[PDB]
Amino acid sequence: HMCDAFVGTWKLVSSENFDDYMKEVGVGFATRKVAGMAKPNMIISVNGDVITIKSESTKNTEISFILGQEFDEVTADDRKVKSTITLDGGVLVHVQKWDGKSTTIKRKREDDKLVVECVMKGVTSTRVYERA
Ligand SMILES: O=C(O)[C@H]1CCCN1C(=O)Nc1sc2c(c1-c1nc(C3CC3)no1)CCCC2
Repeated sequence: HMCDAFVGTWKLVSSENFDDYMKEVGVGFATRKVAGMAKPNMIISVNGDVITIKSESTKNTEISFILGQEFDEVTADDRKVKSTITLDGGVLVHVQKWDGKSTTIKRKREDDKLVVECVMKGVTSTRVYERA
């Protein structure tokens, strides 16, 4: 019953500061513009200890992982990162490390929304998803 409140299909309904977050991460102009237009669906499922998070839009990406166990991830902007995802007080905390840099993506349930907060140095972006 780990992560039950996260499981399902979620659709993006609002975004703030995502371009600036992508700039900070180092995403190039064309990818920022196309990514910024996307209205992804996020599909979260659990089977045993394995959590799967898919992002589907007009790129489709998927990660599967066990909490606390590092994995290699190729991100939507083609960074090759080492990722670890943990549950901290009900919040899924995803840390990505690459080339001496680090970014953290937090996913939390708030009312009927799933809120995704992305942070790189001083820059925070907030993305809000609702059930599909
Ligand atoms: O899951 C979320 O809400 C947030 C969590 C952080 C990533 N993220 C996205 O939505 N990333 C998305 S969605 C999408 C693209 C990217 C994309 N991210 C980045 C770098 C910032 C990582 N570069 O492209 C490009 C093409 C198709 C649609």
